[PDB]
Amino acid sequence: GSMDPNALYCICRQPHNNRFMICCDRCEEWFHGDCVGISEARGRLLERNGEDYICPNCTIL
Ligand SMILES: [Zn+2]
Ligand SMILES: [Zn+2]
Repeated sequence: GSMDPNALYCICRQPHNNRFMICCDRCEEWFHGDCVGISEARGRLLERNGEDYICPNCTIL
C-alpha cells in the first residue's frame, strides 16, 4: 500500500531515497526510472496527465 522510506520494490530492491522513482498501478509498486528506462522528464509528465504507467516487468508478465 503506502510506500515506505526503508522499503523495497524495484527489481534491484533499493530504497526510494536515492534516485527518481515511478509508481506502477499494475502491480501497485515502485520502480526506478533508470531500471525501467523512463526519464525524469517523462515520469513527471505522466504524473501531470494522470496516465497510469506500467513498468516493463508487468507489461511482459
Ligand atoms: Zn532499481
Ligand atoms: Zn508493475
